Amino acid sequence: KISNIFEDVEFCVMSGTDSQPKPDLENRIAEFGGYIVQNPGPDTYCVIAGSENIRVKNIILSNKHDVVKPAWLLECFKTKSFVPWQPRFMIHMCPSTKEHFAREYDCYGDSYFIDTDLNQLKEVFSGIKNSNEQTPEEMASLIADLEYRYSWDCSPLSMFRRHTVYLDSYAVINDLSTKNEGTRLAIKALELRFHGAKVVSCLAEGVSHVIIGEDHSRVADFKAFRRTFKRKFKILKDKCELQEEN
Amino acid sequence: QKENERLLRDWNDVQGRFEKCVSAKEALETDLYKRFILVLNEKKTKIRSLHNKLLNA
Amino acid sequence: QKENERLLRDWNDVQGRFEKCVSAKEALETDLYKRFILVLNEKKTKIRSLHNKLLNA
Repeated sequence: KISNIFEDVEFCVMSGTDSQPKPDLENRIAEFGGYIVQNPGPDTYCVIAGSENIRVKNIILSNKHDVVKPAWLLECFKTKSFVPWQPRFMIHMCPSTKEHFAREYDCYGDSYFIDTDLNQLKEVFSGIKNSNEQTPEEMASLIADLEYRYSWDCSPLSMFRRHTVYLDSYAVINDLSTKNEGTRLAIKALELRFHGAKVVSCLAEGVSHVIIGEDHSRVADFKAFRRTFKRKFKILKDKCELQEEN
Repeated sequence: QKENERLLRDWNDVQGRFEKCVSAKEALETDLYKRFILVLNEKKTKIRSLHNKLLNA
Repeated sequence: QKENERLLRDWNDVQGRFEKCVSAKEALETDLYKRFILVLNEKKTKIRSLHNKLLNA
């Protein structure tokens, strides 16, 4: 009607009780000139879904339709526009819609007509579950390597993470024996958390530079490591601290 | 003695405070890195593949 | 006093580290966001590269 877009595309207005009631939605749809039904049909291209219950389970098992959240309909109402289909107001979907989303990226939503922005990326990252499931060391090293391939070492703090830099944390390579409640080994152990430098607790063979931590008493230990290794250990005097490289 | 006892607890509290907030930082940071690389690795995968079906035409 | 001097330096190091790590997370989250949208765009450019050249044969 006034929308001129609500024509065609049978709408299954039966689940819109999230916070708004049922009738107002279909009254506004009819004002906009939209189709009304409360059951799946051959012309029913989309089915709205508010609260989630056994009918959603049926449409999941009987995959005749999809799940459409009322936010898209509210956006269409307030803007007088046909908002496209993106994976934020989908829960259940048809397989044909699954390869429709395969056009986007795979199923996450990568519109080739509308570029990615802060909102899309931030909210899909918030929505998508955790990927931190395996050992942090190997995954962080892979992140480091792909960063070095693309020169992505741009963290505001650069002392421990993935920035092709390594910081020693032990006086001798042991079970924190030389710490003995009074050296700076515990602080160095606690320092590997949120900075930027390739995550290696000890014995980094991929970095030729040796940096000296806050423990300046390891200079004899550093020289012993230099004698026992093939890496050149040099004493100090991009980290905004006494730890630096010349 | 009393002042060192409190700041030893304060050091342990801030160690707990530093660890608890930061543990959610890398876990989210390494989530974004891993959620993205699968998109990165596979987007260019069809890019180099579909480019091969170009030169046939 | 040596333990306290360590602990005072311990507390100050973590207190200085706690402040900068919480602040850097807000930047790093946006930093993660910047490097991914450009990649999605740069992949989209080579998606846009293939669409117009498969238009013709």
